[PDB]
Amino acid sequence: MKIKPVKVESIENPKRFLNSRLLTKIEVEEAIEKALKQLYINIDYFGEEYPTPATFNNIYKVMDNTEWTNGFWTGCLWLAYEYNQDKKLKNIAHKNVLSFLNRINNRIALDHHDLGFLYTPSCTAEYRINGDVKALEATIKAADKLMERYQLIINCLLNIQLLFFAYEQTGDEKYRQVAVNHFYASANNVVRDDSSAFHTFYFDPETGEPLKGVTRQGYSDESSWARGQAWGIYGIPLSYRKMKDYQQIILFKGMTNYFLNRLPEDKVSYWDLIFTDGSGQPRDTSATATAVCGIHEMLKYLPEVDPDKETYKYAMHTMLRSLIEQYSNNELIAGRPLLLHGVYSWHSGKGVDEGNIWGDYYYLEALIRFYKDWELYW
Repeated sequence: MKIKPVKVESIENPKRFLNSRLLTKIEVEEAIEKALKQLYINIDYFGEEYPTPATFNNIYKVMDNTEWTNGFWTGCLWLAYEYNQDKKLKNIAHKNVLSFLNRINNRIALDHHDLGFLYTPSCTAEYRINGDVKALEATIKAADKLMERYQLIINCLLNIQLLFFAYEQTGDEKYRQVAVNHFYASANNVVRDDSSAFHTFYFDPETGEPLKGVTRQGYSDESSWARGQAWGIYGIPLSYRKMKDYQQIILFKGMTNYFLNRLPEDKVSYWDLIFTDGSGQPRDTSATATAVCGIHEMLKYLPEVDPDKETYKYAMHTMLRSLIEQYSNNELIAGRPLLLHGVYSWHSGKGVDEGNIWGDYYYLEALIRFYKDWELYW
C-alpha cells in the first residue's frame, strides 16, 4: 500500500497569509450569530422539508428528501445545535434523521457516490451528539448499501468516512479494508502527479456511451476544478485519522499548496483554478470553505517541525476571514443562503454564481471548528 509521487510545490509568497490578522473569538461568534439568524429564518421557510442543492437568484427552493445534498441542511442544524444547545434545532434535525431512515429502508433516489454526504452530517452527526439508535441504524444501513455497491471520484474520499465509522461501531474489518483500498485507488487515479485533482472515465469502458449519474465538472481535461481540489484537501486528513500513513500528509501538502498558489488576491478560489483575478469568471466559495475545514483538520496532526505549519494556520484564517467579510449573507430574507457566490455545475449551467447547501454547511463547519473543540461527524 503506497501513494504515487506527486509534485509538492513550495508555498509561493507565504507572507500573503502570514501577515494576516488571526480571527478572534468575537469575529467568529458574530459570523456564527449572523449565519444562525438566517438559519432560524429558513427553518420557518423549509419546515420538515429541504432546500434545493443551489439557490435561484440567491433564494433556495423547497424540496423533498431526494437529492444528494439533503444531509447538508440537517448538518447546518446540528452545527447550530453545537453552538446554542437549542432543542428546537435538535427536534427538527431528528425529524430529518427519521426521514433519512425511511429513505434508506425504501431505497428512494439512492446513489452510492452520495451516501457519505447524505448520512454523515445528518445521521452519524446525531449519533455523535446524543447517541440516538435510529440515527445509528440509518448510518449502518447506508454503510451496508455502500459496501455491496463497491462489491472512482475524489468525492469518494469523503464518502469512505461512512465505512470507517461502520468499522468502529461493528468491529468488522471488512468495512475498513474497502475504505483503505478505495483511499489508495482514489489517490493514485484521481490525483495528477502535479497534485491537481481530476476525474474518472466519463464514458463506459466497454462501449464509450455517455454515462448518467455525473457528466462534467472542471473547465476541461487540462484544468483544475476548485471543489475537486478541495474534496482532496479535506478528504485526505479525514482518511489520515483512520490510517496514520505519513504519505497522506505529503499528498495533503501537494494538494493544498497547489490550491493556495492559485488563490486570487482575496484568497477565495475561482470555480476553476486556472482562473484568477481579471478573468470575469465566478468564484466557488464552497471550495474555499471546504479547504479551510481540511487545513484545520490536518493541523491537528501536522508535526510542529513542519516548516509550513504556521503558514497553513494563517492561510486558513485568511481564507475564512475573506469568506466572512466579503462572501457571507447580509440580506436577512427567507430562503437566502449562508454563503454567496459558489458554482454547482458550470457545464450544465446549474447553480452558477449562486449559494449552495454544501457551501453553507462547510462555511458553518469551519466557523464551529474555529470557535470550539468540535467532535467530528465525519
